[PDB]
Amino acid sequence: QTKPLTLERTINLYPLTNYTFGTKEPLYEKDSSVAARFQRMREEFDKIGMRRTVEGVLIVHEHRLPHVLLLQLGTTFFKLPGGELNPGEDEVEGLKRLMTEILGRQDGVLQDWVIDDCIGNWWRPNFEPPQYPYIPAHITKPKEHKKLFLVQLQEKALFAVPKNYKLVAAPLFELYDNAPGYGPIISSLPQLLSRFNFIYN
Amino acid sequence: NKYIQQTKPLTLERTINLYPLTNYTFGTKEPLYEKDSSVAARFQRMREEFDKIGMRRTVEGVLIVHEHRLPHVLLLQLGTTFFKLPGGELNPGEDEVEGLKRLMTEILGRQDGVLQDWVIDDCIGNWWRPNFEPPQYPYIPAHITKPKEHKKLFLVQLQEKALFAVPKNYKLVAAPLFELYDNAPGYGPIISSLPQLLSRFNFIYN
Amino acid sequence: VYVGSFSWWTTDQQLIQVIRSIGVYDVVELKFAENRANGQSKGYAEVVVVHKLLELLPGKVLNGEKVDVRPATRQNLSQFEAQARKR
Amino acid sequence: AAVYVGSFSWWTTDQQLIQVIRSIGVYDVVELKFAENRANGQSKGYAEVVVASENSVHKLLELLPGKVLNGEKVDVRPATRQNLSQFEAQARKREC
Repeated sequence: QTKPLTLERTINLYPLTNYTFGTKEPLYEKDSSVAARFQRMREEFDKIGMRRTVEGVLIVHEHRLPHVLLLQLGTTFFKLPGGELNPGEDEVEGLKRLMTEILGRQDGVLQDWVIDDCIGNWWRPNFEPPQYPYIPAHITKPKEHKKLFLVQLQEKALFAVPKNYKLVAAPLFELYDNAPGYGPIISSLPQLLSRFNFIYN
Repeated sequence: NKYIQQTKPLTLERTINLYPLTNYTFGTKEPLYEKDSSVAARFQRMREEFDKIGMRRTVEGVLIVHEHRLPHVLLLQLGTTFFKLPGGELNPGEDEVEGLKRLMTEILGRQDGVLQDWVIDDCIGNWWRPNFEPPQYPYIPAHITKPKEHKKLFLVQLQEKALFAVPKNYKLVAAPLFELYDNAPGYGPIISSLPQLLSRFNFIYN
Repeated sequence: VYVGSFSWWTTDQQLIQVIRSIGVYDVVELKFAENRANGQSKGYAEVVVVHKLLELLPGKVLNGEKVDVRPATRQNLSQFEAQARKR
Repeated sequence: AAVYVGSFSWWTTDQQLIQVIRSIGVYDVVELKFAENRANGQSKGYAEVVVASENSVHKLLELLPGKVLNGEKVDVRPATRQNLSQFEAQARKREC
C-alpha cells in the first residue's frame, strides 16, 4: 500500500452470514464472587505481580456497519473473549490460547486467529473495580494491565460458545456512549475502531 | 559515505517519545479568527460549500507532552470552557497529512525564521458528521451514504524542545489525560475520548 | 411529507430510488428521524419536494416492509414518532 | 490497624509513600489506599496506610509526622471516622 501502515490500516470484515454458531459445555469463572475475585488478585499480586489480561475484539459486518462479537451472561452483563496470561506468556500466543479455550470447537478443528493490532490498554490501579485507559500518576504499581487486540477473522468459521453464555453481534451504535449498558471499555470500542479502514466483503 | 543500517523491526506496537512540559514554550502572535464564529454561520457555510466541493474534510493534530509521567494533550483554549485541537479544513485534493502540517504551522508555527518540523506517522481516529448539525460519531450511521464532514485525527510527535507562536486571542494549555477522561461535558466527545485513543501507545517519559 | 416505517439500515440512496420510480424527481432534501445520542435512524424520514408521493408511493415495499406516506404535519409526526418507539 | 497520612500532591506516588514508611522502620504495610476521584483516578492527596501490627501504628504516629513528601510535611493520624472527615474536608478545600 501507498501510505504507511501506521497512517492507514486496512482490515477485512466478512458478513455475519459467513459465520456459524454452536454451543458447548458451560465455562465457569475462576472466582465465585467479587470478593473472591479481588482476594485472588491480591494473592497473585504478592506471589507473581501485576495481572496481565488480554481480550479480543472480533468484528463482522451486517447491514453496512461493523458489529463486535460480545459474550453475554444473562440480561445485562457483557464481556470480550479473553482472560489471564500465564507468567512469562507472550500476549499474542496467550490471546490465541484463550480464544481457543473460549470459542474453540469440540470436534478439534482449529480456528486460525490472526492478531496484528493493539487497540487499547486499561489499567486497574487498586484491588477494586475501577479501570482507566492510563496509569494514574500516583500509581507506580498497577494491579492489572488489560490489553485489547483486534482479532482478524477468517472468511468463514464456526464458533462454539459455552452454553452459560450467549454470543451477540453488537452494532457499533449500540455501544457508543453506552457505558451504563456496556461499561467503559466496551462502550469505547467505536472510538477505538474508528481509525481502521474496513473492507466490507 | 555511510554504513548500511539494519531494518527497524516492523511491528504495529507503536512506541512514542514524550518530553517534559517545561521543554515547550511559546511566543505570542497576531489574533486568529475562524471563518465562522456563530453556530448559524458555521452550518450555513457548511451547506453552501457542500453543494460546491462536497464533504468537508477536517484534520486535527494531537500533540503530547508529559508531566509526572502522565501524558498531557496540548489544547487551544479560546474561552473559559471552549477548547480545540490544532487543525482545520483541507483544501480540495490536498493530502491529509501535508494539509495538517500546513494548518499546524498556520496556527502554532514559530515566527522567527526557524522552520517547524512536524512528525505525523499515526492516525488516531475518525469522526463523521452525518448532517448539517452538531452531532458527530466515530462511525458512519448505516443509513447515511453522504456524510457532511469527515474529521481525521493524527498523533503529531514533537521534538525534544519546541517554541510555538500562539495567536494572542488563544491560550495553549496542557491537559492531563485524567482531566479529559469522562469529561465530554467540559471538552466535547472528541477531546474527551483522547485518553482511550492514546492508550494503545507505548509512551517513553524522557 | 413523512415516509416510513423502515429498518435502520434503509439508506437515503435506497429511499431516493424508490421515489424516482413513481416519477418524483423534484426532491430537494431527505431528513431521517435519528437517535441523537448514537445517530441510529428511527426508521422514518421527512421528504421535502407532494401529491405524487402521497398517492403513488404507498403500496411500495422497501427492504421487506410496505411504506406509509403521509403529509408533513405535527399530527403525522407524533404518529410516526409513536410508531417508532412501538418497535 | 491503620492511619491516615496527608496532605500531599496528586503526583506523590505509592513508591514514595512506601519508601518514607520503610525509612522509619515499618515493613508490615498490608495496604496503601490513596483517596481518589473515582471518575478519573486522580489522587486527592491523602492515603490510608493499613499495617499488620499496633507496633507499626505506634511508629507511624510518632516517627512519620514532619517527614517530607515532594516538599510538603505530612500529618499522620489514627484512621477513625472523625479523622477521615477532617482529611477529606482538607482535600475538598484544596480542590478549589
